[PDB]
Amino acid sequence: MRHRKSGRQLNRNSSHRQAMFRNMAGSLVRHEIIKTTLPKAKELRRVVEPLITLAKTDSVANRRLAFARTRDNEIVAKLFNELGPRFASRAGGYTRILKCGFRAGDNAPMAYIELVDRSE
Amino acid sequence: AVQQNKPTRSKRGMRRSHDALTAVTSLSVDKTSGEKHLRHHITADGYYRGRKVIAK
Amino acid sequence: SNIIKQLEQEQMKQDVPSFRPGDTVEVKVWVVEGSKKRLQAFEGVVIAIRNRGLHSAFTVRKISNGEGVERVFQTHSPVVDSISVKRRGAVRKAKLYYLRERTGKAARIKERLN
Amino acid sequence: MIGLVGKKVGMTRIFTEDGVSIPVTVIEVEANRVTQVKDLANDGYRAIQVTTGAKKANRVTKPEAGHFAKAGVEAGRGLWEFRLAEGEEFTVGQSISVELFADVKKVDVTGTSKGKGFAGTVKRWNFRTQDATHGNSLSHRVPGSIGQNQTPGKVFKGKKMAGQMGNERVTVQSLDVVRVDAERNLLLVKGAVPGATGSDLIVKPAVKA
Amino acid sequence: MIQEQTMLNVADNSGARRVMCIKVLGGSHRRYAGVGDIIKITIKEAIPRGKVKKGDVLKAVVVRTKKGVRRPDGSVIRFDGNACVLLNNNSEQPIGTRIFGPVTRELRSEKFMKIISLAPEV
RNA sequence: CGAUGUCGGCUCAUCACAUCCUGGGGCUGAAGUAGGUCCCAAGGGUAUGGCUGUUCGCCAUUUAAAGUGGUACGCGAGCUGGGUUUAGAACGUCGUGAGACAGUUCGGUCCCUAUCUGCCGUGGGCGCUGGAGAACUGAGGGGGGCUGCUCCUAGUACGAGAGGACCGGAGUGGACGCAUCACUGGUGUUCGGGUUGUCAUGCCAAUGGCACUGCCCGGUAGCUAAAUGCGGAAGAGAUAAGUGCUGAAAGCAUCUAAGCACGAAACUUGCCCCGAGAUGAGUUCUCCCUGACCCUUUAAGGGUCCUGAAGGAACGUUGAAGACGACGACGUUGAUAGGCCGGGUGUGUAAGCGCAGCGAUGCGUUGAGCUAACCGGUACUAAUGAACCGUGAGGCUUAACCU
RNA sequence: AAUUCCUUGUCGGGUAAGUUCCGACCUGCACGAAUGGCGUAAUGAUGGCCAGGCUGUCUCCACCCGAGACUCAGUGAAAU
RNA sequence: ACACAGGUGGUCAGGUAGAGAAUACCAAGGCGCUUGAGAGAACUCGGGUGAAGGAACUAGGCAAAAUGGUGCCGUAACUUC
RNA sequence: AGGACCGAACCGACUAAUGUUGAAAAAUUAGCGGAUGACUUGUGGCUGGGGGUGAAAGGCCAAUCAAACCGGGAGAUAGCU
Ligand SMILES: [Mg+2]
Ligand SMILES: [Mg+2]
Ligand SMILES: [Mg+2]
Ligand SMILES: [Mg+2]
Ligand SMILES: [Mg+2]
Ligand SMILES: [Mg+2]
Ligand SMILES: [Mg+2]
Ligand SMILES: [Mg+2]
Ligand SMILES: [Mg+2]
Ligand SMILES: [Mg+2]
Ligand SMILES: [Mg+2]
Ligand SMILES: [Mg+2]
Ligand SMILES: [Mg+2]
Ligand SMILES: [Mg+2]
Ligand SMILES: [Mg+2]
Ligand SMILES: [Mg+2]
Ligand SMILES: [Mg+2]
Ligand SMILES: [Mg+2]
Ligand SMILES: [Mg+2]
Ligand SMILES: [Mg+2]
Ligand SMILES: [Mg+2]
Ligand SMILES: [Mg+2]
Ligand SMILES: [Mg+2]
Ligand SMILES: [Mg+2]
Ligand SMILES: [Mg+2]
Ligand SMILES: [Mg+2]
Ligand SMILES: [Mg+2]
Ligand SMILES: [Mg+2]
Ligand SMILES: [Mg+2]
Ligand SMILES: [Mg+2]
Ligand SMILES: [Mg+2]
Ligand SMILES: [Mg+2]
Ligand SMILES: [Mg+2]
Ligand SMILES: [Mg+2]
Ligand SMILES: [Mg+2]
Ligand SMILES: [Mg+2]
Ligand SMILES: [Mg+2]
Ligand SMILES: [Mg+2]
Ligand SMILES: [Mg+2]
Ligand SMILES: [Mg+2]
Ligand SMILES: [Mg+2]
Ligand SMILES: [Mg+2]
Ligand SMILES: [Mg+2]
Ligand SMILES: [Mg+2]
Ligand SMILES: [Mg+2]
Ligand SMILES: [Mg+2]
Ligand SMILES: [Mg+2]
Repeated sequence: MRHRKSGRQLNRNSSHRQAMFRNMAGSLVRHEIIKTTLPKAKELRRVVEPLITLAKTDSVANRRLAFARTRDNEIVAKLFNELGPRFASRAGGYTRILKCGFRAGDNAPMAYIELVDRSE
Repeated sequence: AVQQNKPTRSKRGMRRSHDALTAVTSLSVDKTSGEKHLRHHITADGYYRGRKVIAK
Repeated sequence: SNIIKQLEQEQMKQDVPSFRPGDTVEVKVWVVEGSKKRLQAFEGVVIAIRNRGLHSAFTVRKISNGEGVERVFQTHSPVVDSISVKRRGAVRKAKLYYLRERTGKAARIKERLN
Repeated sequence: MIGLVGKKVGMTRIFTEDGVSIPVTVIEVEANRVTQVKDLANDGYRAIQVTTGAKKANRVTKPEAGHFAKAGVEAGRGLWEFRLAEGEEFTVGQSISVELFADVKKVDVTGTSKGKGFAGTVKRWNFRTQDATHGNSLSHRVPGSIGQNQTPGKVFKGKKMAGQMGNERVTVQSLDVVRVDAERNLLLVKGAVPGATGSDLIVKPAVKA
Repeated sequence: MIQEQTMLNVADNSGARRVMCIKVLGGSHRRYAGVGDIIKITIKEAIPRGKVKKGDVLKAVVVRTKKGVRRPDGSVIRFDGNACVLLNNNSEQPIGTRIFGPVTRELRSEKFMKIISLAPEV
């Protein structure tokens, strides 16, 4: 069934998905572009964009809610100072999914998820 | 649940009728380098839609 | 959902007294006795409020002569008339289902007044 | 009379002054524009071929684009066909709107059901399950036996087994129409119609009511 | 949903405390009982000198269900506690005189006219 | 006997008619209601429990009725193992004894991923004669087919009373099936909140992890039922048992021999679904292609260059579609999905700070903060322009109209 | 009756209904006194039965979370 | 028989809560188990929750569900006391 | 004090499910009994095939027991296949 049940299970625990998408969102912000499969890319897109949505307004309250998620100040410091200002006027897609190829090991369709505006 | 009589080569081939592989055969040349690749996939060095998207 | 919400508006009545759940409501419903529209009364503590626009409903628990009666009320219906509030209460939960087991002097609430 | 194609857009309630909550279903019906008038003297039967809805210029294909331009109409999202029941002449390009339903009081809907997947025998055919305990191993929701023994030797054709439930054409009959909207182009039928929100409905007057 | 083996309370002045529905009268394979359906019960507990006694089998009518009864507006009169009223086995004629525990308007159907008339509320 | 596994129960059934109920009739020791009996009829329906391992049976309470059988007394490559025929033990009896018992009792391993046939669903190839895109007719087939009670007719007919209809027509239920979340509820480990233990975030504060989601209380969408709608039919044709008309053979009589008329839930339709692989491969509408040279045992032949159309497929973003294929929508000439914004719903008065208080904590800011797939908008991100397949007016014989 | 074939004996109690269960009568097919007879507090992963509680065992399942199943890449069996 | 969810004697054995070497969360130290990636059907297995009823299930309350600690009050028949 | 009580280690193995071409030629998960003794366990010995040992099942004696395994008599014999 799963009629209108937008969320992807990823063959894992729910306690694993909260920590996989926490550490993978963390390495996307520390770096600027990472490499993973599409089904993780289409889903990381659902977690990292609500952070760039969040850090457009700095406050003590917004730092906490951005610290419950991602659980590390370095990502919180990378947010609110870099990304918030760097994606200010744009209202929408703060990241880009880009298909590349496959892995030698398990043949998984991969993609380079990237934050937009990286022509520095 | 085992089997009763041995199947033939005929039955072994008719079953592998639909196991036959299929190629892509219709690639796209990029606007910049023209290196052939898959539709909606980056090149070997980082070109995509006539643009170095790997930025490296 | 535009054509439904615009159709949802035509049935809904524009005077419904809003309230927080936990208030001691006094509601009046039209009960028809043969051919006489008698105008009943019903008191009790509001248990839950299900806000869905026209499909709204709220549950009222009345300790009657018997064990205890709970009635729900389709808010925007031509049966319900009064949504008069008697005692504004102060509860933390949004829906008070634990009042189906607390009884008497244990099932009493606190007036809000703030 | 004939019938009409409409879009199922949700369902709600319309209260009576007696407080009787009437569960209605809203059927968006713009206008069935008639493309072809099929004839007994041409084909072998009388019927009209209607369409409704909106298309895209890059999406309407060449074969049908002429078929719409033969009579001359804005292209709709596919065609349908209603058989005439008596001598009921029309013209091509005629627009049959909802006002035909201002008279009939028992209607009939017909639409693709809500697809329910590969449904097992318990869901599909209402087979009583076996015991969850008391020894039962690996047969908790199994259909059990599927035939007699050597005398048939086979399974009869038409056995209730596990397969495709839903995503199939269903006709729910004799719904009572409630209100027939002219301006808003609606149709309120009492109850529920097949298929999810937005799925098409072939609405016709009740034929055996 | 009052069905077989359901332990109802008693809501009249006859004597019993706990009854148990042993058959839902009305039809073949009939699953449960509802608003004002006639059922066959047995008495599991009584008051000492009362009219009925333990181990007797007579009819009853449900009055207050824990699942509650739906009114035609989509409202429910969900009570809290299953209860019934004992009847004569051979006629309508309720054996009680003091029907306690407020009943529903959905019983007003001329064969239970005595029930609503003796009832306290609703 | 180089294996055919066994009673009962669960599950799933299916056919037969010597029919339990409903339907249509004859006869009656048939007044009426209710029955007895026989004939036609298999469309559908055809108990829940206490006791026994039991089928059966007895009993209690119903129901319109709780039919009789075939089907390895259907069903263990579907389940259970209670009973019974492995190994232990005891009692009664039999025997000197080992042991034995159509006597009994307590306990005691139920194996297998389906090649084929069959059946339930779903696709690929090719064919259908130029190809492609849509809409239907329709042979064949399947599903569905149950019924009570109350009321009106009328408390009339009938009956000394007691009692109490046929037929016809409304309303309200049970069982079963289809469909759907607007209502009432269920779940809702992607949402909010409370709290215990402990570790960590440098520490207070504030959070996160783990302990079945730690335990809980609620709850959006979706799914679904106990929830909410709907369904059986009416009518028609031809008939069964049966009832009559006219009417001879046989001056009469007589339903039958010629001819004619009524007559069942059965048969064929009417209702709904599948459906042109119905190779007897149908029909209608529309769209697209009307380029040049050689060889040849010169034939519906083969080859080359020039164009490769409609359309399809592939790929991509995905769907209330879905196991995989497939099917539907969309592909910037853009609303398909993600994001964002407004709204709604849910949870409930966040964080920080101020004040009161020794403190836990409360009040104020504030029905705020946070808000999952929900509703309506918006191209910010991704659906890149091409390429691949498919062609170039469509054979033979004959007839009928144009010329 | 771990014993009674007849037999579900008969009567009583428990239940709406009790081939089992408890008490009793005695026609003990075929109990019986150290192959011990009759009781017996406690004990028991013991046999039978009843009641309270409690719940998806059941009426009748519904949904959800994970591991296989299903698809793709690599390796690649078996009874027969 | 294998790089096999098995078997194998003795010793040391911290912090917080706790009666405890139970058990939970951590320290030091050592590991993520030598196939993975998607999809999110029936069905199977390990589990969660549940309207009304509550054994109606069944050979049988099998399995689940429930009870569950400390302090105190109170505690029957029978008995070898 | 106790062949005392609840309950880990340790020992044992009653119920259910899974597994039964299994992870395993008897185990795993959730429960369960004993748990200061007629206890359990390490190391080293002793008792042997018509014999050993046995809180006694005709159980155990190297995955084998109403008479172990290996070699020889032996190509036993077979009115049977
Ligand atoms: Mg996997
Ligand atoms: Mg967890
Ligand atoms: Mg294959
Ligand atoms: Mg097994
Ligand atoms: Mg008669
Ligand atoms: Mg039974
Ligand atoms: Mg029976
Ligand atoms: Mg069997
Ligand atoms: Mg077993
Ligand atoms: Mg046909
Ligand atoms: Mg038919
Ligand atoms: Mg008279
Ligand atoms: Mg009458
Ligand atoms: Mg709810
Ligand atoms: Mg919950
Ligand atoms: Mg939470
Ligand atoms: Mg702290
Ligand atoms: Mg940790
Ligand atoms: Mg717990
Ligand atoms: Mg809930
Ligand atoms: Mg042909
Ligand atoms: Mg296309
Ligand atoms: Mg636009
Ligand atoms: Mg979107
Ligand atoms: Mg506050
Ligand atoms: Mg918080
Ligand atoms: Mg929001
Ligand atoms: Mg007796
Ligand atoms: Mg004697
Ligand atoms: Mg003796
Ligand atoms: Mg002697
Ligand atoms: Mg003795
Ligand atoms: Mg004793
Ligand atoms: Mg013992
Ligand atoms: Mg019992
Ligand atoms: Mg593979
Ligand atoms: Mg290993
Ligand atoms: Mg090992
Ligand atoms: Mg410790
Ligand atoms: Mg460490
Ligand atoms: Mg699953
Ligand atoms: Mg549970
Ligand atoms: Mg147990
Ligand atoms: Mg438990
Ligand atoms: Mg232990
Ligand atoms: Mg020897
Ligand atoms: Mg010799």
